[PDB]
Amino acid sequence: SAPAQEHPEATVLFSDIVGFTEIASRSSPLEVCSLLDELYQRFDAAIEEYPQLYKVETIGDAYMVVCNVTVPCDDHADVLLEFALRMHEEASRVASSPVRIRVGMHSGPVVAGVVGRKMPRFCLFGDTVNTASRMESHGEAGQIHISEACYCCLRSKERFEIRERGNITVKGKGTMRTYLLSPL
Amino acid sequence: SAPAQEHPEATVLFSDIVGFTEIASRSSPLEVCSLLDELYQRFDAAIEEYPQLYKVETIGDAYMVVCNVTVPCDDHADVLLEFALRMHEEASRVAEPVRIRVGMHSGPVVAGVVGRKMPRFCLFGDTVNTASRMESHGEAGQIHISEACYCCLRSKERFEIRERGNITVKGKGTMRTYLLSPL
Repeated sequence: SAPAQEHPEATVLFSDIVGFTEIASRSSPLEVCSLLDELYQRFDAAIEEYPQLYKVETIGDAYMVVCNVTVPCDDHADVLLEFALRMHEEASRVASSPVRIRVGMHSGPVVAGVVGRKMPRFCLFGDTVNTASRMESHGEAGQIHISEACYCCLRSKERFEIRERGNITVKGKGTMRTYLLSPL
Repeated sequence: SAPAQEHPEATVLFSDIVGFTEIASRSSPLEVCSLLDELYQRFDAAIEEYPQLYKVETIGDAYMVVCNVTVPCDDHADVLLEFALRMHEEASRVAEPVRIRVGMHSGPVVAGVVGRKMPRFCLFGDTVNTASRMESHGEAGQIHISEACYCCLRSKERFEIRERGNITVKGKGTMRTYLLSPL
């Protein structure tokens, strides 16, 4: 199995259910798990249309997606970002007791490779991955929180319409600029 | 595959490298990654002696182990606490030396498979989230365990567990916790 490689510029997304602990508040844990799995399967079937993208369902419930690590792209930020929008509408296709997500993206260097022996897994590693994770957990319900590194990697700023700025700290650095994007 | 199941009592352990940012900043990402995989292979080698245990190296870098979800194991907190002392040992033979922060908690865990073309064994719930918080809220070079996990421990007397006390834990409110130092 090939060694770990460092992709100089890829775009990583995280997504998470809004009000999950509250939804699980009034449901069985097996009820909420199959609610999680249902939403996962809608993402996996919408991601049929986005081949450049790689996704892993993560411990903690976050859905992760990556672009330009599987296949090269350059266009990655843009393709990933449109998929973010698809995620949002596919989130409302699976109601509960309807479902909203929070999405974060970030662009940067990403190390990828295999860990484990009997039980191997593809691994996505580094500061880019970690920051994209705070992007999502510091982002806004129903919206798409994207970093400055990611905004700039867009090859087609002009058809997305990103006006709202924000910030994020995250504790690992100072304060970075971010952009919000509603999907309405 | 069999559907998801709720296991009414299991123990979950998360481990993290202490000051990873200090290590990464002052060297390369492909190298630090090798540091990480070095550690994992040592964990992965020690854990073959602990067949009750199932491990998962997680997307954020945390090494995660669970007991009583795969093979029935009634002293699941005991076995896993013991493996946590082992992890601290395996960590001190990686380079100076690497230190880890370990956290543990016990409770119900849902387990099942998610995904199709690439299925994943999934461990899900409040117990897993809390165990993770036991790690983030713990202490470098030590093992930090919840009261629930102390309770499930059958052989309280085999470990030098000290009561830490009441700390507040993100999302959880007040929890009573315990520490155990290796060495």
